[PDB]
Amino acid sequence: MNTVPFTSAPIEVTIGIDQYSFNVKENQPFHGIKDIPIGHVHVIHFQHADNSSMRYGYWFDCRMGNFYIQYDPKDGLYKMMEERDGAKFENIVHNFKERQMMVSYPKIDEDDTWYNLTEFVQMDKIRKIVRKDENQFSYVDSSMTTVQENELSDPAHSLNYTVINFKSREAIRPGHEMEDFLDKSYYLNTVMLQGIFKNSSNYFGELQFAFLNAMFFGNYGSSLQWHAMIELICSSATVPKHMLDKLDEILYYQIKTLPEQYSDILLNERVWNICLYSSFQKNSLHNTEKIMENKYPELL
Amino acid sequence: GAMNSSNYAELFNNDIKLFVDDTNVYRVTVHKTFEGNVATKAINGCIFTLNPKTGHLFLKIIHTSVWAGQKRLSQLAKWKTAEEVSALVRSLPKEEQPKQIIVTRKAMLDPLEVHMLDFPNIAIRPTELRLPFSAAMSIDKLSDVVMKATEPQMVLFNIYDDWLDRISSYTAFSRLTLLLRALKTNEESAKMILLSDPTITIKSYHLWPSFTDEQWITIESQMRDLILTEYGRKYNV
Repeated sequence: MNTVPFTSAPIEVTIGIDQYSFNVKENQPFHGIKDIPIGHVHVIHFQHADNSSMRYGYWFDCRMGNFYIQYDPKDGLYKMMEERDGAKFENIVHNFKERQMMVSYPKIDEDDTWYNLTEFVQMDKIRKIVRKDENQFSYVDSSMTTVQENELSDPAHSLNYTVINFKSREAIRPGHEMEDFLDKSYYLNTVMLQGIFKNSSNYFGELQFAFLNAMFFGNYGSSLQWHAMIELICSSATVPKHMLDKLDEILYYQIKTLPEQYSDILLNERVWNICLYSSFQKNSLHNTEKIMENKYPELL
Repeated sequence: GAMNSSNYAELFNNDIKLFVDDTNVYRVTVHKTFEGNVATKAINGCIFTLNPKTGHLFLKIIHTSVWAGQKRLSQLAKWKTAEEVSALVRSLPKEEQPKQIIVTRKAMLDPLEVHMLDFPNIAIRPTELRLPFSAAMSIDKLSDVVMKATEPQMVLFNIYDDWLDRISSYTAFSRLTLLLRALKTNEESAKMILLSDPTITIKSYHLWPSFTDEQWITIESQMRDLILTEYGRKYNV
């Protein structure tokens, strides 16, 4: 069980950790989150009381270092930082617990939600999408744009997701124009799985990381990227059985976790109707289809 | 973007552009089988590719053999259209390739777009106009060459004959579409109108009668009256 201490809480902010969140009042004595389960990535995110715009946040893995939050009054935000002084860090942490100024990561033992949402997400891959290699953790916010968005301005702040484009040379072999556009198995399995992602787990990892960024920060291009990756699978006739079964599990827990009040912007009607009802894999997402119908039959 | 009445004169500027119409690409007769079931028989079709400024028509004949052993032929027809258009573009010298291709049916955008990925600076556009290019097989000379073909074949026509010697592209296109519109609403009358006078002939190298300027006015007025009449009959106005 790991700890992420906070130096102070100078401004009224709603703090989130994973799918949990807490309201913290201006100069409320809040000093960290304890009992964070080792073994998964995590994300700690923020939404100031005054600016309900720009949600922001840090992906991290506690095995990679000791991290803490400190409000910066110049830049006006809660910053994640690393303490290299291991001794000095257990000291801050043990004394904040003694004073009991820290919330417990509130995990129900029956609950596999966070695991299910992060099963394939690996900190090493997050840092390739969010290049900032002097930090071991990764900042994302509501407004950051993706590499594909930028092609149609600042690349230092980009989400370097894998670019998927159904009407590109990459996607379409010469002489197989009609075949490859109606059946994306080539693009999926040769170009993306074997070529770029190397295996299905890195594929699902990005898929999952994109969903989580859409959900936690309303990052619009992450949403676009999650839909793309779902659609490419669902629009391929030939997909390993193990991928189809895992995908049904992945989408299930993502649909399950989405705030009900947000289904309108975060869920692309065209993609979901195509995947669940028209695509080659209509019959392969039984749990994702049952849960979608019982929760968002309007969208369909 | 989409082509409509607002930007209509753009068709006559000096940017090379082509219309593509696929309505006569996949043509069937529907008949009954011995057991009483319905079956189709395909006949030859054509892609109607036309430069509206110059009158040049690239009539690509689609031989029934193309369909042999294929499923989802109506879907396949859009892709075959787009294959053949793309090959036409490629066969053209660079300075002859169109800057734009305007498809008369939106369902052609994705096939052509995919087939054209090698020409990213050729813009593929839909249109809102309700153009009558489907009646292209009502022009006796085009329908004849299509129905006689025994292999895939490309045939070059100027669809304006020699009009541009005497009238603009704008006016030449408005005549063409008026002619075809009438041929489409009522072919029998439309064709009656064009041939009634045996003394006005079609040159061997032309599609339409060699009307004088004054006769074209009477023809265009006769075609306009035809179209308006058929409208009241359709809708009871």
